[PDB]
Amino acid sequence: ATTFYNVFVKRNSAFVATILASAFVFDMTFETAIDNFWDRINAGKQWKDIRHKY
Amino acid sequence: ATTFYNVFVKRNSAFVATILASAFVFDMTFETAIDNFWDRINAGKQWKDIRHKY
Amino acid sequence: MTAAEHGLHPAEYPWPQNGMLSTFDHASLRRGYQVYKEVCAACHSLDRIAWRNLVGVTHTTDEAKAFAEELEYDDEPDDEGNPRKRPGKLADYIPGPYPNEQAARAANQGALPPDLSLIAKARHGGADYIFALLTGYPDEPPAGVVLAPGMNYNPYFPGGGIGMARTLFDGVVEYEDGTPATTSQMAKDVAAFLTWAAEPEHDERKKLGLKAIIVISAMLGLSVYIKKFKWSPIKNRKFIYNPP
Amino acid sequence: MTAAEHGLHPAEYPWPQNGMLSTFDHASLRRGYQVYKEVCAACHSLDRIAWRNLVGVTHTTDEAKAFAEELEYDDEPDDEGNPRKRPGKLADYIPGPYPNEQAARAANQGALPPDLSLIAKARHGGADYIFALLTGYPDEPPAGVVLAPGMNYNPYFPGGGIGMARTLFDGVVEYEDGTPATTSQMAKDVAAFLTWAAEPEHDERKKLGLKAIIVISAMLGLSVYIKKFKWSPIKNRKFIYNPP
Amino acid sequence: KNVIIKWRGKPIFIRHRTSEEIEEANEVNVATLRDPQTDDERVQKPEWLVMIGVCTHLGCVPIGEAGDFGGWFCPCHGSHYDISGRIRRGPAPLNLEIPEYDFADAETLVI
Amino acid sequence: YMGWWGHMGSPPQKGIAGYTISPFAARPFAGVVHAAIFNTFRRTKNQALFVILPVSFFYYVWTQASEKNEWLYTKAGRHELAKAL
Amino acid sequence: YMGWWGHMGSPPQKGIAGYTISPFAARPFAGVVHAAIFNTFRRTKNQALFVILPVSFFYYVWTQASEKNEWLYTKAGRHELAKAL
Amino acid sequence: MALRKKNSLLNMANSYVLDSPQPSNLNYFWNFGSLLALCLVIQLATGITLAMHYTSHASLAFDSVEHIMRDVNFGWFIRYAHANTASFFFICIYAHMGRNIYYGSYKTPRVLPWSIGVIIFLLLIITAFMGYVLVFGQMSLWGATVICNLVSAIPWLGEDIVHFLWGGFSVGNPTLQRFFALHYLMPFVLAVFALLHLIALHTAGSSNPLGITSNVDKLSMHPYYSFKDLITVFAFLLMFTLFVFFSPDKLGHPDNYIPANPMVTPASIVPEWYLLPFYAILRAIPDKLGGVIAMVAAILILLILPIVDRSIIRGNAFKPISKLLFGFFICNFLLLGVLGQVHIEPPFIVLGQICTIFYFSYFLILLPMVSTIENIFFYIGSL
Ligand code: HEC
Ligand code: HEC
Ligand code: HEM
Ligand code: HEM
Ligand SMILES: CCCCCC[C@H]1C(=O)O[C@H](C)[C@H](NC(=O)c2cccc(NC=O)c2O)C(=O)O[C@@H](C)[C@@H]1OC(=O)CC(C)C
Ligand code: FES
Repeated sequence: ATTFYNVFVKRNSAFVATILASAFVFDMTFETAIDNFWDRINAGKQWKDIRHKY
Repeated sequence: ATTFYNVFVKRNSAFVATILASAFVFDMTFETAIDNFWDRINAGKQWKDIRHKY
Repeated sequence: MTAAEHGLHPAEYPWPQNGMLSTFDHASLRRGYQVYKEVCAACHSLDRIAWRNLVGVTHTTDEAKAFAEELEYDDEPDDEGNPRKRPGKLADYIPGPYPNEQAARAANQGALPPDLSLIAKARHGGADYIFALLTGYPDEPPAGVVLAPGMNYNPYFPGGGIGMARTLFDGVVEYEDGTPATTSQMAKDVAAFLTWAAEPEHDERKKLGLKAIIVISAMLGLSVYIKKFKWSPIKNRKFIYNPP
Repeated sequence: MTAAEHGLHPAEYPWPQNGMLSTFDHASLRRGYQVYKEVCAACHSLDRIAWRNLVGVTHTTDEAKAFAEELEYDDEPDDEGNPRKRPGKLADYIPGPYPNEQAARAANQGALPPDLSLIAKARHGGADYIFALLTGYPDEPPAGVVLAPGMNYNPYFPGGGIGMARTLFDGVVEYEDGTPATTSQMAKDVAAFLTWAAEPEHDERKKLGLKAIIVISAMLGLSVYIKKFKWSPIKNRKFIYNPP
Repeated sequence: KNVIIKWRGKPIFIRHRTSEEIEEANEVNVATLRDPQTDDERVQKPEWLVMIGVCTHLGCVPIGEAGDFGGWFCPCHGSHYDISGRIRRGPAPLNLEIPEYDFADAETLVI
Repeated sequence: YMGWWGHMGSPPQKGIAGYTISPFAARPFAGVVHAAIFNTFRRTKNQALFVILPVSFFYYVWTQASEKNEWLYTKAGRHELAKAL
Repeated sequence: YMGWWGHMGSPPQKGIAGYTISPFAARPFAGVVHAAIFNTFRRTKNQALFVILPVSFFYYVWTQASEKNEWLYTKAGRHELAKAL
Repeated sequence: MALRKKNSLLNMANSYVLDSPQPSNLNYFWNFGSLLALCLVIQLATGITLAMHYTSHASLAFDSVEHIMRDVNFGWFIRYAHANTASFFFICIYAHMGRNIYYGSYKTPRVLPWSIGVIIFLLLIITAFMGYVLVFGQMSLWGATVICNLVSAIPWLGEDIVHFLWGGFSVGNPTLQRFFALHYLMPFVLAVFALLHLIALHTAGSSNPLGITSNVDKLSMHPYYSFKDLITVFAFLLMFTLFVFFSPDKLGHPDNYIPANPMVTPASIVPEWYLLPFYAILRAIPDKLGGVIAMVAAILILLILPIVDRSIIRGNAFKPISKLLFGFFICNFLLLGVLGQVHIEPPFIVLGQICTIFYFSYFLILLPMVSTIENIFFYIGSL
């Protein structure tokens, strides 16, 4: 766990690079996760749910 | 001419009052003087000069 | 003021879209469009909505283009500079029943039916007001109300006398999805439709708000940890005083 | 570029209004309006000028109202919402000969006669360009110029081929003041008129500039006295140095 | 007769009132009037009722000659205006506003 | 009136020893449960009157006024309204 | 690098006496005629070359370029224009 | 010497945001300053963005706002953010002024930042009023009509002044174009005054909740107040999010979504909520001119707090009677707000007059009396 600190945190360049890479991954995964969640709680309500009739 | 200084210039309140009163008079007279001059150098050209036909 | 002068305040109905996590029911929106087109559009315009706005909300691109192409709109003049009409396109706005206000008022015994694109935001109450109004014409006006000629009694409308007659009756529309077209069903559908018209971003807005709420909540929690962490030296400070 | 491609640059004519102290000749402006109305207005609009603009420049209020009242303009629709016309008022703009560009081009073998409200400011040369152009149609195009069909040769126009034919001929207008309506007289008058149209403040502008020049000159003279008076201590300073 | 002149988009009712019309208007006791005013306050010339012909209720235009006080009747919510253009019956709170109008000539008014 | 670091304008200080520990040496949430419950209760109790008195009075005022207003514009309140105008 | 009045950052000055007279005691226009003529002539003469040389060179350049350009777009210059493109 | 101190430009940032010496005990009510700065930044960002889509012509204005809502990507957000942040700006500004009154920030040596502050408050009112008109809905129009007709009460010149501001004989196109230009400009003026009140404050430094000197115990502005300000920023943005995304029209008036119609008058013309107390003050005086003077005086009277507070002690933390008086003052200010939105009917007419008298008597009678008595109680009580 010293290793973890030394690699990702000790150098600010590394810390900021780690934060931005994390931000990229969080942003992408959070988008997808919210999309799926939103679709389940609003099931049969949205256009994508009724589109198949047409 | 000491009198003139003492009355109009010595007190700044008097000087500024004199300046503004002079500005008022200059403004009014200069307007009138330019108007007459402008009418003489542009004689027979302006609407006021031909209006009498109508 | 008298309650009459204010209008009865509408009930709070549980609309599908009420609730921080809830979108519109788009099947209701589509049904509501059909009510607008067959009932309201006779007198009321929907000027702020373009055919493109229905696409991917209520209709497929093909259905909406079909609706646009059935109408004629003003083209640019021809080469002799004579005026011309063209068939509608998706970028066109849904056309009004009247060319101007004067035509509108003349057809409605002086009253001007407002544009309905914003009516859900332009009245206290929103969908509930529209629902209440359309369903709230009593068979008989309360005894002793004197209605002016060409007025209809409706308690939800301020003053009581509205120039718009009751218009929804069981089976004035035949829904294409086999839902029974009762007065209440049609009012619910059309009120939902008009709410969507007034605020078409509503579904997107609430999804982004969910994302924002989550991120900002986490950052609020973390900001408090960080503040307390950085402030701990100051909070924890102790003093020893020896008077000199 | 070839001089042909640029157009011949117009001569500098001594217009009455050239000269820091000179206004327009308003009798020329009035004559010029009559040329516009009887010749140019057939093809060219004057869209930025209202009937009120001629009042106290070229015409009395009564004459201008008479001109406005002879025309029909679009009113607000009647009570049945049917379209209506009204007689013109002083606030109305002088109406164009064509309803749109397409009509204009169809009547002019494809060429679009520009609006003349700004043409005096919109071309290099100003009044001189307009005067030169209208008077500069040679009887015969220089031998070896190839004119496109429906083009007329005019050296002042860039390219040489202009879609506007010669239009001013001796006595196409009958001036109401008995001035001989020669081609050059009419071009001078109409060019003055169009210059006024482009810059209607011209007379007022130059009078205020005269006042401004006088005041600012005096203040410049006085500001120099005051500066030199306040700086004289510094300019007059002398030193005596005794090394310590 | 009553004319309708548009003036800043708003309609202007100008009625050339008869003798008996003036009389009818000069009757109603000021006391019993939502908006208490006499015709003399309204017109500067008894033969020229000039009003802004927008109903004071919501803002429809009253149909003239109609009513129950035979002046103007707003069809929208059924408010009745007088020959002075005073409100008598219906939802409207105020009498039909009077513009600032001046008789430049006796045959022409500016509004 | 206020200076800058090193000449802030404090009367001379002498004989105060101040001590603190590093943020990394401290528990930033130490005794948070105790504070959130007991400390907040103490601080709220001490200030309660200064909020409750004016709020309760102005709420009562509003309540009386809104109830009167409502009653005046009923049928029952016609006469009292006529006098009030 | 620059201070303020009283600690401007001048090396210490000593032994310079400065004298001047009041603006009201002076003629602000004294010897203006002499200066306007003789002083301006001196100062202009001294700087003339630094303006005249570059201006005359760039004016000559422009003149040559504009005259060539004009000549190339005449009938006479057709062939030389054809080569230049 | 460190660059942040050496370089003149950096040094000015340093002196305000980094090495600035602050009292070590400022509580959460000192955070409204930075929230007001955040509101001002959001208003500039959203405002400038809306200006890129808005058209100031009266034939097109309302439609341009609909275009923003319906066509522009994220237009809905930028519009609602701008409209709601104007409400939050006034919540924060009332909080900030409340904090300043309670803690005696207006006393020497800080009369100057306070007095400039009162002008910031006036500019904010004007800014927000003009912005309201730009929509050109019914509330826009009828607001501009009524408010600019108050100026008609200025004797002799009033009428002329109104027509001059409108650019016409009624509120119309000229008015709308000029309010657009001014509404764009006023926020920059407001930012300059905001910066001036800070520069003025820098001589004395921030007051603190105990009202004693902080010269004895200072803390750098960063990192302590930087990180403390983030807590309220995130709390603010949570509240912002609830309004903007979930209830964007809760603070507004639906009447502004009807296009302006000079014929039809809306049911009820009430201003935006944050103007309501001043509106109630105006209604309390029956005279037109009296009402206007009272309404302006209700703001300008803040400038006399430095005189009428006769206490030898700064702020209310230690003054139980002053705290009770302040509580009554604040609740009355809210009741004025509520009376600004009821109809002009009994019994609210008389009540509004009582609340208006109470509002003024705080500055003119009660605060001078109470502060004098507390002086005596402190001295006798501690003998
Ligand atoms: C043939 C006439 C007519 C039909 C059909 C009609 N309306 Fe109307 N409507 C009016 C008129 C006229 C008014 C204005 C009434 C007034 O101002 O007194 C009006 C007013 C309204 C109002 C606003 C009332 C207010 O608060 O100002 C709403 C909402 C409304 N209509 C919705 C609808 C809906 C929804 C339908 C049908 C599904 C509908 N209307 C059908 C004529 C019609
Ligand atoms: C019956 C047609 C016709 C009449 C009469 C006419 N014009 Fe034109 N005019 C044109 C057309 C077409 C053009 C544009 C020509 C082109 O672009 O090739 C034009 C162009 C012009 C231009 C602009 C040339 C440029 O540089 O673009 C001026 C200035 C002008 N006309 C002025 C007048 C004046 C002044 C009169 C009469 C007093 C007049 N015209 C009469 C058809 C007319
Ligand atoms: C845009 C509007 C404003 C902004 C951005 C703003 C910002 C700030 C900031 C950042 C501070 C220092 C930190 C703080 O105490 O909160 C402050 C202090 C202060 N502000 Fe404001 N302010 C604004 C409006 C006002 C108004 C309207 C007033 C007064 C009516 C005012 C009076 C003060 C005073 C007196 C202080 C010193 C308070 C103290 O620290 O003791 N400000 N302001
Ligand atoms: C203190 C800063 C500001 C405040 C308090 C403020 C307030 C307002 C308000 C209250 C509205 C009415 C909102 C509505 O209901 O739609 C508005 C509209 C507007 N504001 Fe601002 N504003 C500010 C700054 C700016 C700035 C800097 C601009 C830059 C141009 C701007 C541009 C606009 C525009 C274009 C509108 C009209 C569009 C609309 O209504 O959304 N604002 N403003
Ligand atoms: C970047 C350097 C330029 C200097 C000006 C920039 C801003 C500036 O000085 O920021 C500071 C961080 C300041 N806060 C404080 O004083 C403060 C002090 C003590 C405690 C707290 N809070 C408690 O926990 C504070 O919040 C602040 O928010 O005031 C803005 C308004 C300033 O903007 C302007 O005036 C310019 C314009 C944008 C208004
Ligand atoms: S609008 Fe005139 S009667 Fe209601």
